[PDB]
Amino acid sequence: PRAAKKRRPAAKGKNLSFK
Amino acid sequence: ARGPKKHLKRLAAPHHWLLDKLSGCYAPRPSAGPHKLRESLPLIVFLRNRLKYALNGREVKAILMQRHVKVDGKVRTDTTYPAGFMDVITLDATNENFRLVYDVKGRFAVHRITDEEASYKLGKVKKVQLGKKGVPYVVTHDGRTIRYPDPNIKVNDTVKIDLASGKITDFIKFDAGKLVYVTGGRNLGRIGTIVHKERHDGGFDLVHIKDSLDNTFVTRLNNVFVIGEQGKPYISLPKGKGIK
Amino acid sequence: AKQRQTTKSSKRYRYSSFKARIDDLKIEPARNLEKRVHDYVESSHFLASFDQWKEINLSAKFTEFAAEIEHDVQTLPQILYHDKKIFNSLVSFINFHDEFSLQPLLDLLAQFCHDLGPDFLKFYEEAIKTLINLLDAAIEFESSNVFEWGFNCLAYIFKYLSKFLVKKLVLTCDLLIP
Amino acid sequence: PRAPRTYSKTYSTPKRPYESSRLDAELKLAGEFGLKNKKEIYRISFQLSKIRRAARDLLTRDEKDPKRLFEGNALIRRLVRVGVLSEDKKKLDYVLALKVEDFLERRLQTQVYKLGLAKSVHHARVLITQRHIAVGKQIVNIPSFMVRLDSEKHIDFAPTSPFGGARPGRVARRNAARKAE
Amino acid sequence: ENPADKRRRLAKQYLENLKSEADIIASRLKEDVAEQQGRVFRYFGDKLLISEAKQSFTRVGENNLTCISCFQPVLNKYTFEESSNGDKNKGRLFAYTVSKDLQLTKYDITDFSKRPKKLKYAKGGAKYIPTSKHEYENTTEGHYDEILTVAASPDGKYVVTGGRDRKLIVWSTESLSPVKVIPTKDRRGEVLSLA
Amino acid sequence: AVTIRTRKVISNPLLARKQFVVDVLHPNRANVSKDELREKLAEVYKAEKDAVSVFGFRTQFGGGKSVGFGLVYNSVAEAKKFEPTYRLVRYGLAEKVEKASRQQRKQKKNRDKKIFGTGKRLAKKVARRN
RNA sequence: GAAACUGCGAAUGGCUCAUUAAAUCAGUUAUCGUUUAUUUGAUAGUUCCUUUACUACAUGGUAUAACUGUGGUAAUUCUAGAGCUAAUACAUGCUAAUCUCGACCCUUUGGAAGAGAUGUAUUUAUUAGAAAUGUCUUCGGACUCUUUGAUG
Ligand SMILES: [Mg+2]
Ligand SMILES: [Mg+2]
Ligand SMILES: [Mg+2]
Ligand SMILES: [Mg+2]
Ligand SMILES: [Mg+2]
Ligand SMILES: [Mg+2]
Repeated sequence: PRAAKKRRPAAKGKNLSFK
Repeated sequence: ARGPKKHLKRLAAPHHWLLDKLSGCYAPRPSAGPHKLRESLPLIVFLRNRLKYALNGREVKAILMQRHVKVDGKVRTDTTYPAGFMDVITLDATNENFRLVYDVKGRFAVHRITDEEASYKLGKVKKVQLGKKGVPYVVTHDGRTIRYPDPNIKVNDTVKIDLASGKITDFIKFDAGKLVYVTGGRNLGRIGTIVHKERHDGGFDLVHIKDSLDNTFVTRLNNVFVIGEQGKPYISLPKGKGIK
Repeated sequence: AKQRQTTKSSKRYRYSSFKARIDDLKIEPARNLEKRVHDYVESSHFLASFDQWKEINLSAKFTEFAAEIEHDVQTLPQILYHDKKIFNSLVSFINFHDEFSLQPLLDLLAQFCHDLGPDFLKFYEEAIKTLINLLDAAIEFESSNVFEWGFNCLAYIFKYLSKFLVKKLVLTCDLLIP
Repeated sequence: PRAPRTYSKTYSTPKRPYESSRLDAELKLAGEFGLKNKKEIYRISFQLSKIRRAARDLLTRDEKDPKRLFEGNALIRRLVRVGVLSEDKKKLDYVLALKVEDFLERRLQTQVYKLGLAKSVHHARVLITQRHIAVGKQIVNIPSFMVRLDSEKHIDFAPTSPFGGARPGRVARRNAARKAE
Repeated sequence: ENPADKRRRLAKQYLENLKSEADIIASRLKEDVAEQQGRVFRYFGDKLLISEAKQSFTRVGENNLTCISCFQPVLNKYTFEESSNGDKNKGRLFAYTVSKDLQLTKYDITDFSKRPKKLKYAKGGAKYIPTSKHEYENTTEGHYDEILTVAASPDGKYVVTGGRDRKLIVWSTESLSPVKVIPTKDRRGEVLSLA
Repeated sequence: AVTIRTRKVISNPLLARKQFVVDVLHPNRANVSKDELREKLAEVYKAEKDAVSVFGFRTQFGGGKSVGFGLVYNSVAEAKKFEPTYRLVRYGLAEKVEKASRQQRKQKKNRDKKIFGTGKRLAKKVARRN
């Protein structure tokens, strides 16, 4: 039997800037 | 000492846990349970140093007290519960199911499995005997006592145990050509087919194993775990398929 | 029983029975003053909450639900054009009564009504019926969190459809008689 | 108690420190590369001795031996990467042909001097220790820094340096202020 | 008339426009978000007619024109407003050019049949050479060395230029008036391309 | 300007949070206060500032960059439930508990050990005796 | 929720190297030579058996602390006398079943007149623990026999 398939990451990086 | 010990030094801890030597002075001492101390992975190490879901011991305790962790279909709240080989760890909240199988390096690997595969486990038959009132039973490597077994089941065979009911669904005899996983010694983690079982009366039996890559090696019978027929293992295998 | 937990212990963690949680629970979403993800929107309320729930919840059912409807909720016109299929999938998955996935689905159902209020009216009868079955289903598996999500979803729908339901308040009452 | 943290001496005193030829050698090397004391020369000599002894042991071993192939390939790769050994002398024999001057020439002080950012090796050291030189995006304040082949082209004035486009140092603006008053 | 309804109205009107233009509606919505998925979704190469192309050349007094940047308003699907800076600039295509003559020029290219039409320009010169001679003080309004590059802001509110004068000047689109100067603060920090 | 980037974002429904590595680039500035980062990660993830915690900021050698760890809880109540007490005190979500030093508490513990029972009987006995 | 009873722990941890010269210790064996709190997995319907003159819709002080109150000693993590009151402390003690065959009917989802059997724990003695190659049949199946397991 095959192993469970890996799940692509749910969360990703994110960015901003201020000042 | 005047009694059982209750502390474990980090340097004295098993190597394969891969514990930082400078983090502290003590390592988690596995509590009594299904698996021996040296061949077990306490839940704290698995949750913190492998999955990284918790950053410190208190967080692991908080996770466990929420009853989010199940071991072999049963909820465990002990931080140092000794999970071990062919143990199924379920985290419903993350929808994650893991089976503890050593890698080629010789360490427990984070191996994800499906629910259907997680519904069962495999146990090496360590002993077969008649209990009280003449009820036969089998004791497996994980300390499970299963009554009314199949008569054909003998020592060193492998029984497929359904976690929900704790009964024997099927079994695999120990014989040449069967697929085998090594659970001890320097060859720990390798996978290969049996070739011959050298039997020495009054001594340790030796088993010759042949890998898919045509290499051969000899290992004591105690480190042998039958997992299925060649090319048709009954459990999903980790990456590398126990090669090298 | 005679006396409630009026005096609180120094413990940080305390056991609370299911009945105990239910008694304290009160359905009034406006009273809550925690920041709401849907308050900040770029395209629609549904997409704003839908993106958030993808990153928090990892349940088997919600992940499957997201995959089906991910392509059809990228833009508000896409949601309006595909409103029928979105509602059916939301009702279909809520029917499974999987506690691990109810919270995102129920939240999205309310926000779905937020995006297309007047057009949700044709969905109004089926949404209430699905919630009623879920709440009736909720009795057998005790989880105060499920009740809070379900009724808050019901309250949100009333908030968004306040104008239309008020005109036929008796009809809304008739559904909730059971 | 906590497990020990290992440590090791990075240099070793030479066999006969008072050899006149050795004293002249140390004098010449320090003069060329602006070294602070004999400890640096001893350090480089010790590292070179280790490298050459390992190369000797590998050469003694038979060709096509797994240990020889693996370890010699690793050593050649490292020596090429640090730049001491060139791309066209990738053999252990040329490792045995290495000298202290090669390792000295890879020091960040000498590289800063050569590239023209400084007018002398001592000026290069002074610039380094005052936080003016950056190897890529990182400020390096250590003359004994060993520069790799790729990092060689990225040596430059640090953005924060007064020479690198920041505001003038305290002395400059102090003088400007008093002149203004 | 809460903001949610306003989006609904614009979306409703937008859908009506697609229906008037026209499966097709379902497909057309997908291409709107195809940009988010970084893959080719504009297969029109075989549809192009190179042979019938109407070619033209417009002479410019500047010597050695170095770069050109074009601004095109685009309708925002999320909010349904054009990228145009102002109502007057609704659907007006602009092109900005810079040259080694230290002159920045803008043209109107909205009418494809007609040639580009100059609107405004700004020229630099020796007047703008910095006196300080310090890199952080190179904050003069105009250019004093060869301008190499120019780029138009997607919002249509700003145009930015840079060159061998180691400066990045950002100008107001309508009037080519400088609003900020950002020195690169390096001796050889000569701007070579902007994107 | 000053930039923040979150990397290695791991969702942790077990503790009901999101854990990530925060990289802050702050040219021409000493460093960035924790409260500002909490405000701004809160704005980013669309959660309350009370639900955001940050720690372990170390400025890279030479300045201009800092790296640390950050947590964003699904709800403020969850953060109050799972966060360490000391971190809650840092952010003002919890009040510092005032207690005597360890030596004083231990001495009091020993003194109370010496006495058996409530001790009021001992008090009245000594009062009568003297 | 103070105090006290009860349960658990306090035999782990830490420190030092006095004694110790086949001793300790290292490697390697055995327990078919024995104890094992705890963890983990299994595991216990005994229906009846004359004073039924009968508590199990639940038994006693065969009992005390904490507590109230009277005291001794210069003094201690000292305690006496009297009075109270609890248990997962102590000591007692119960409540129309299941399984073999089964005649007779009936020919199955069958009913059952009746002949029978009934926990553990300790000690000892004894005992067990090793040419049916046919017939018919619906062609399936039935007819007689088997009957402990493990280790060298
Ligand atoms: Mg043996
Ligand atoms: Mg500086
Ligand atoms: Mg002697
Ligand atoms: Mg001996
Ligand atoms: Mg215990
Ligand atoms: Mg008494």
